[PDB]
Amino acid sequence: SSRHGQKGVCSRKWPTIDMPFSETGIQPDIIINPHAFPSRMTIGMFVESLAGKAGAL
Amino acid sequence: CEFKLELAADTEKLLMVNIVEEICRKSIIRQIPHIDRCVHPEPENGKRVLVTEGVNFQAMWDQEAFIDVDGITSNDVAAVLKTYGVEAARNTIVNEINNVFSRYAISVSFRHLDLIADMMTRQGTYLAFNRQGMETSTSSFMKMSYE
Amino acid sequence: IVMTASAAIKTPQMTLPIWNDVSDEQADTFCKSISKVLLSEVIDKVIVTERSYVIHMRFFDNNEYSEEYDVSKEELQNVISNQFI
Amino acid sequence: SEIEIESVQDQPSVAVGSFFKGFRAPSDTTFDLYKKKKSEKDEFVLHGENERLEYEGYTDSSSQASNQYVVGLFNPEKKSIQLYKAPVLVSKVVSKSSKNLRGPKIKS
Amino acid sequence: SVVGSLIFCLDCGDLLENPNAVLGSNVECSQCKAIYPKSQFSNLKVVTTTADDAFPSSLRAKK
Amino acid sequence: MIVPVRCFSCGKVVGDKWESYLNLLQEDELDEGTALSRLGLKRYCCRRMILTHVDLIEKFLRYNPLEKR
Amino acid sequence: YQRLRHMVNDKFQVRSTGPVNSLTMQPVKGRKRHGGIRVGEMERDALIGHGTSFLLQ
Amino acid sequence: SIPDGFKKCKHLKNFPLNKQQQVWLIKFPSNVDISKLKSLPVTTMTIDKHDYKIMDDTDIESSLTQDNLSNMTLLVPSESKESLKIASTAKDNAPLQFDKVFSVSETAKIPAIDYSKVRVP
Amino acid sequence: LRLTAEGNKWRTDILKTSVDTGREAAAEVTNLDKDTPADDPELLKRLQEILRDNNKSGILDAVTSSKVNAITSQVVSKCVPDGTMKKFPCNSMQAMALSGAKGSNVNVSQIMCLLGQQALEGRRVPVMVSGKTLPSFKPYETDAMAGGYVKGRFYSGIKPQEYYFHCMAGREGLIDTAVKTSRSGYLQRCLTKQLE
Amino acid sequence: TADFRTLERESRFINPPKDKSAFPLLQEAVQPHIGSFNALTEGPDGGLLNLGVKDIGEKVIFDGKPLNSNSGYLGNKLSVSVEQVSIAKPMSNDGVSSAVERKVYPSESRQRLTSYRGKLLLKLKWSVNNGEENLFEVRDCGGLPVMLQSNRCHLNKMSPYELVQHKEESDEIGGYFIVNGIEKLIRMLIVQRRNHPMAIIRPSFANRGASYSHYGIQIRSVRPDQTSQTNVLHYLNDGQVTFRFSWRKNEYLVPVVMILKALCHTSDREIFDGIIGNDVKDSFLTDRLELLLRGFKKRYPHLQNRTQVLQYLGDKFRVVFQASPDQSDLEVGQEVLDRIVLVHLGKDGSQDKFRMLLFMIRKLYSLVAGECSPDNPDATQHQEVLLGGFLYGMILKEKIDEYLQNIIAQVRMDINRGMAINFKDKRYMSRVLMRVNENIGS
Amino acid sequence: KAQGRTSGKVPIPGVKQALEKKEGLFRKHMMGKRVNYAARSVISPDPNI
Amino acid sequence: VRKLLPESWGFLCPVHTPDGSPCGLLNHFAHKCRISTQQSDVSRIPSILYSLGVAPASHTFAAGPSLCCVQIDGKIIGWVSHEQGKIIADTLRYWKVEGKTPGLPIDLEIGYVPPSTRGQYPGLYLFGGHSRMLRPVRYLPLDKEDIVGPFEQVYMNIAVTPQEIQNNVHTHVEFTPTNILSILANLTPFSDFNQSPRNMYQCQMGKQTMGTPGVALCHRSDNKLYRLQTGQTPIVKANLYDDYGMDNFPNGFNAVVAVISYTGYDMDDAMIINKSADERGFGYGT
DNA sequence: AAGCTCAAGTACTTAAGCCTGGTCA
DNA sequence: AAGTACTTGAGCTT
RNA sequence: GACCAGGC
Ligand SMILES: [Zn+2]
Ligand SMILES: [Zn+2]
Repeated sequence: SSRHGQKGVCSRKWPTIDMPFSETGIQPDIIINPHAFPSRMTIGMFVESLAGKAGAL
Repeated sequence: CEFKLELAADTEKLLMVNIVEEICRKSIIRQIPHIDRCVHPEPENGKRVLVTEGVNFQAMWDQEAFIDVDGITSNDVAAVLKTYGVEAARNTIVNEINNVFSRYAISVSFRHLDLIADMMTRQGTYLAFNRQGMETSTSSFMKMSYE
Repeated sequence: IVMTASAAIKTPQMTLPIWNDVSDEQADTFCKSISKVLLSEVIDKVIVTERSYVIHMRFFDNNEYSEEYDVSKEELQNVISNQFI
Repeated sequence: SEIEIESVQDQPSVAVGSFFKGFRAPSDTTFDLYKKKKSEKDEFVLHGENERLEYEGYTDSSSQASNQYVVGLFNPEKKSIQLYKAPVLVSKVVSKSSKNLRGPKIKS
Repeated sequence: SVVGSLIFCLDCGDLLENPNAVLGSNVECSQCKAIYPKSQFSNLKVVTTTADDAFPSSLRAKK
Repeated sequence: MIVPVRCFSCGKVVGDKWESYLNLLQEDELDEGTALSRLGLKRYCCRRMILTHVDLIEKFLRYNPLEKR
Repeated sequence: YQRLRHMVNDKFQVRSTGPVNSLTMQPVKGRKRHGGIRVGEMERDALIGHGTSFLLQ
Repeated sequence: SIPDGFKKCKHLKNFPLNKQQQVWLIKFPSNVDISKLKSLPVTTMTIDKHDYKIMDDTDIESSLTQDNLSNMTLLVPSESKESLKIASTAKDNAPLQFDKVFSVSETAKIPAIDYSKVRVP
Repeated sequence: LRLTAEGNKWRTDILKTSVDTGREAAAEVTNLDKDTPADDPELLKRLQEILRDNNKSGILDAVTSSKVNAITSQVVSKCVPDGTMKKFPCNSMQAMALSGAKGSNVNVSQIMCLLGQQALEGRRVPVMVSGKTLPSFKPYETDAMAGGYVKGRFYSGIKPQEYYFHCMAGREGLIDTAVKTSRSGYLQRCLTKQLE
Repeated sequence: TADFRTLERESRFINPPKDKSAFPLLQEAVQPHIGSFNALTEGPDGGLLNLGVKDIGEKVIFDGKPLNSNSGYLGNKLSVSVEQVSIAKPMSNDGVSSAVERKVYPSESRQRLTSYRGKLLLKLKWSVNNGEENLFEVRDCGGLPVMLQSNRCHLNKMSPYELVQHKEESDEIGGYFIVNGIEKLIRMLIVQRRNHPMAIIRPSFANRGASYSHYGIQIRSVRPDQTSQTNVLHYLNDGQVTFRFSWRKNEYLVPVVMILKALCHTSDREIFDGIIGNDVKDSFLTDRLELLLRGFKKRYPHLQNRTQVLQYLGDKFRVVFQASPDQSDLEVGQEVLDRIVLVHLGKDGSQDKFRMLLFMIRKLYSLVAGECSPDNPDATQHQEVLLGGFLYGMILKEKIDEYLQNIIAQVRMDINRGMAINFKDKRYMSRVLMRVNENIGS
Repeated sequence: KAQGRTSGKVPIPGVKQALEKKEGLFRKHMMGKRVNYAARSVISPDPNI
Repeated sequence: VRKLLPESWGFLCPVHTPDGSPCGLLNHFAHKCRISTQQSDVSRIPSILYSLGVAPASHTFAAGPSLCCVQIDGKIIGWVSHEQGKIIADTLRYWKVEGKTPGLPIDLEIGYVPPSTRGQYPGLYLFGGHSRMLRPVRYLPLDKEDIVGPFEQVYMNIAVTPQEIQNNVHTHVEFTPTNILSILANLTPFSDFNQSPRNMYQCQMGKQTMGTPGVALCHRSDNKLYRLQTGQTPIVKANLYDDYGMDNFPNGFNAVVAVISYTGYDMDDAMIINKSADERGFGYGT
């Protein structure tokens, strides 16, 4: 679950090579489907994303 | 309007204006029995209608110089059974259960709402589905597990 | 409906169709009246003066509620004259 | 506007009693006043007596901690006033007739 | 002595009974045994006007 | 609890860079920005491991049943 | 992200065919003692509703 | 039944009674030395450079519109200066009623908000 | 989710017309001159006695709901889709709204435009006995914001009073979602037992 | 924008603080519980324990020794009463012999799977002939669970550096009880505002009688001992307003004009001064109040004095409270007005109670006339919180009561068996208490 | 139908409470039954099959 | 009784309650809300009340809602007029705050209720007892910390920010607007962007997490104890996350996360985990 | 005097399906 | 608490 | 079997 109230179940352990690999070489840890958001109306997760990246850099 | 009353010279102080407030509000000036109030609704869907709370048919039957007596419909199941009989009630139930699902935009095929309605009127009167109507069934083990 | 069998529902109604020729002003004409009417509707105030006591009732202007509730000075006297007391 | 103070009495002179509205006592009736010096506050007790009534009165312990009371005589053909200190006593009238009426210890 | 149909002895504080139920021309308290003449007064009119809580109306539903 | 030996996403070995990150924070009194970038942590992937880490093991070790008070 | 409880290892089970209730000779209530799952009032109408009965019985 | 510590007020001082004269009741704060004043208004007043407020509480002690609705009765020294009689003026023994009741009480002030220091962008 | 640099200007333009709204709903119910200013005392008395009834306040709230709901469909129809920065199909959120795959127009307009009126039992915010809808508002406030109307949006944030109002509308939902299921849950056991 | 604080952190982990905890706000959020439990034994006047157990007063039983005077003499008299209640910090001797005892730390009681308890001690005062001869003695009621981080626990005042030495959590906030190895704590309840007279409207006021309307006034009162008592005033349609209280899981009804004159000697002209005051003009008032006064006369034709009222109370109320056969009903009538009506004003509060109960009545007629709106009982405006410790202190006060009651019962059974009875023998007492079951702690 | 025993403690449910309440005996062990050959678990999406 | 009432602003947290059958019954105090366990000194209140002009209650008969009532803790001290009681309830308020008057602590509530039309019965109340709720504010005439109760709140004007204060209206202001929430409603990042039932669900989930139960774990005998192997201080942080010191108990782990529809197993509420994160220690537990 | 509809008043029952555990008498 | 169905009593009519 | 939890 996130801190924004998205409760979810691990579906499959996905091989490391099949994860879409970024321009920079970073496979994601966790993929989450966009269609969950517009019903649940959570923009704090979209914003916590940016605030997380700009913090880690 | 002004008038006077008198009572025994030896009496208590018993509260009056409360008594007046009590009798004024049961003071039935003119009451065509069970009728309450009138409201003129909107000329919906090309149909032109009046609606009044309370149910009295024998009163509404004398107005036909004004309102038509053939198209008078009710929201009550029983009072339509007292006058028009089991058939107009069986036809009413469907139109009551319909209008509940018509406002929710949902839809329920009338083949179901006919089976319920015909299953209530099988005795000629209006039976619930609760304990009181199931009383007349033949088999015990159906009733014996219910309540 | 289903669960009850109830002979007295919470809020019953009837539905009244009307003729075409009857106007929209005649709509407000016919059924506004023929409603349940309490004498408490026309009473502005009551005075109780004390061994005996006196009753005063100051109504509204006759012309006012004659047009609205459609009651006239005649019946209004008769109903008070009998069942009230 | 302006009012001059002729005299101010510091000693027991008059007293004030609150009984109830329209209160009076028979012509003869006479009231004995009593005084105790508790701290720098003055407490008062009132006791009156006539043929068939008693009268008692006390100064309110709580108000006298923050209220001081003074009776004034006013001369409007002058800008003058005469102040006398007075206690205000909370007082009752007791009927000698029914004071000692009493039922049995228990109606067992 | 008289307040709003309440009448109390000037000595004791008990509640005086019906002046008309007392036979003698003097009402006497059950406590202080003080004496009052019977009639200084007719029973007072008890002016009474009550609230607007109850009733509906045309005008108060407007004004 | 203790420093992870490999960054999860990248796979680089970040496990030996915690101590030296503390030393760099301490002696030269730099900030967190230049300290992480001096060790050769480039991606925002491998930086979050050292940047945000917590050593809770330091609190566990305080309770030792195997020595006197 | 936060990990929660309710790991699937806690929740699942199979058959009743361990011990049985003494009164009615039926599957015992279960999990920790390895009992069964309950057919129910409304579940009983899903059987009849299709017309299927040999599968009800 | 005299209580502990009270002694009967022996020698009662004098009380000169009687557009005629009026009798007033006045409340002062207990901490105020009344024995040294001069002024008095008929609003606001100051006593010993500290400021108070005078209120006409007559309608609380009595009725302004109707007679004989007075809470208080005045008791003056009798013809012996060793006791008190109900003060009267009416040649009817009708008890004196206070012509006026005044309450001298303290007043308070407040300080204005500094919106420059406090309402910040 | 972003509006253009132009569209936001419109949004702020059509919302500013709702600053003075509530008073015009205060005049038509209380039967005054349309121009009676907000703090006028005799206005305040009529706003005062009207409150102690349940029915009368139930009328006033249904009177203001019309206007504050009108402002909403005045803003949204003018802004979105033509105020979006990325146009469909290039915009995914609308591709989720339009295609009916998940969500619907309302859920997108709450992100991109505004929240609109809050509704509890068809009425506005429950009023404390003192005429304050919340400790931070002047007693007997004619304003539209004092009925829970929220001009904010989940994208740019919502002010404290707004959030504390939206919490109520959130709780009522959960409560009623609890009370629904049991009710019809019992009824259906009567029918299927007799019609079995 | 805050920071991570990587250095200052490891500074804290490595060397824990030796002075005071570094997180003041974490220790101030638990203050509700520690404040309540500390409030028992602390406070200038002795807390809730020493004041509460004083409220019970005395329990009286009679021997029946004839003295050889039909004789109204009941025999030498026994007054059992407690005096103070003390709680000793957790202590454990090793087995028997009462060797110098050592402290017990919590980490020992979590592992051993038993409770963490400090001892309870009573000073029990045993008197004869109403103070001629008496016996002071001390007893043991057993172990009493004790909150952590409070004044009766040893961990109070240790610095975080020494919370480690004794094997605890560095910041550990305690604030709970250890029962048989589980950690149990009391949770806070919301009761009515203490010492305020809410105006109520509830439908259940209607079914309690024929003429009861749904108006009412409810007051919940509380003593210095934190025990509570509930007092209600119902308004009947015919003008009678009744007083109601609840005692020992029973409910009773008393006319209010009775209690008004019961409190302080008074006459009705003063009551009418108290309720209506300067409002005599209004007709809605004098009428209701006259039908209120007239009702007390001619209902009970003879009561001319406060005392004659008190004794009438004592006749009916002598049975319930289980007063001793020596007390004249005149006295028991005075037990009531201390133990029920408006208890928060004390036993000298007669003169103030007489004002409070009038003010209620005025506020009740003002509720009938519609001039004031009924208080909303659902709102937080009218509510307070009932802390854990202040619940934990009421119950002990009730159990000491049931204890004294139990002793009194034991002596009474010792009588009707007919054994020789001597109340000047202390050894008789030490014989008596053992037969009674004394464990309060368990 | 039984007079009180110590006014509390709950009664020992009688044979008429075996088949006359909430679940009773007719709707617990008959209208539904715990069954052999059944499993239960969490579900997860599989698009393939 | 399950509605959220506005009279609870600042005491009971609006957001945080567990749903299900308990929903609305359980509540949590705003993290600044304090509960007073001491009996304050009421001794010198009556004298001051007398020197403010309160007539003695022992005498001077009077009654009726037409005039003010001044009380203490269930004793009637005196009667004074309404606009007198406003001068009092304002003055006594100030002498409480500045602190130059002895025997009048700041914990005391001043509850003045003005007479109105068919509102609550008026009066002026003083509550010094045990077990009352109290929350701090910032008193505007001066600038200082003050204490407001639930009963004196409804009638007084509390501004949220210094930017919104109206002239000649507000007598008080909050320290910070976050004083109205609970502890775990602060630990949500950007709780004002999310929809409210989502904030509530979060408040509940965060209490079911597999966390660090304690550092004592080897000395503790508890029946079932969950613990997480590796925590991290979150990057997006609330300042209150430092004061209460949650960093002694790391609750979770950061992740590099992409919002995309790619796999096809991740739809609706499902999610996907990189297989080489787990095997390298991501999400392990004991 | 007597009958029988009249009326209010006195007893009696049900209130969604699951699964997990948790301590305890 | 909401609600129904069942049941006892005194007025009123032949 | 009775009380608090917890899940849809
Ligand atoms: Zn008399
Ligand atoms: Zn990496």
